[PDB]
Amino acid sequence: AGPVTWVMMIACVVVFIAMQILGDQEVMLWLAWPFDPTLKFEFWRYFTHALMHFSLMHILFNLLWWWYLGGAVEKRLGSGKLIVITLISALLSGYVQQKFSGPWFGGLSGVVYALMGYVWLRGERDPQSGIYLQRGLIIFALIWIVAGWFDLFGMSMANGAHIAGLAVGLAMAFVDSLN
Amino acid sequence: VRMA
Repeated sequence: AGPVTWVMMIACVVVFIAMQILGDQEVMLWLAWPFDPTLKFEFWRYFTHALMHFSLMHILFNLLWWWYLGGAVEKRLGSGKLIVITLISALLSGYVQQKFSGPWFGGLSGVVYALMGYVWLRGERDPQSGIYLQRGLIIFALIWIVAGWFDLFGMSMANGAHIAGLAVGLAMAFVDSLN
Repeated sequence: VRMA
């Protein structure tokens, strides 16, 4: 697994530890989407919400997916593409999330949804570029999407972040296939 | 908090 895939896992872990030690609210205060006008110039916050997980299922599921899909993208398409997929989804999912619901949310799953939509749609519309979501895994992705939508998980779900994330990934596979 |  490439460096981008790896450092993102590291960072999510460091952040998760920090959340267990200092508490969730303490870490949110530093990392959440700006929740006050004074924080508007704190540029990291438009991204760092992606780094926070609020339970062991949260971090574990998001990182397993990240590891696989993220790692696919990085090896077949390169580190640069994964960085750009990540920044775009993170920023866009974050924006839609806070519009609907407020600045209080976190998780790498806006981004994981981007990677699902991206890998699949690009494997459908662009097979030779080496990227596909195997039939079988598409089903488990599809169920993942569904669980989110219908609030199965037992978690409170960042609704905006999840769709925005998926759209972004589809939009990007679209744009990328047509070449 | 909303998860994601």
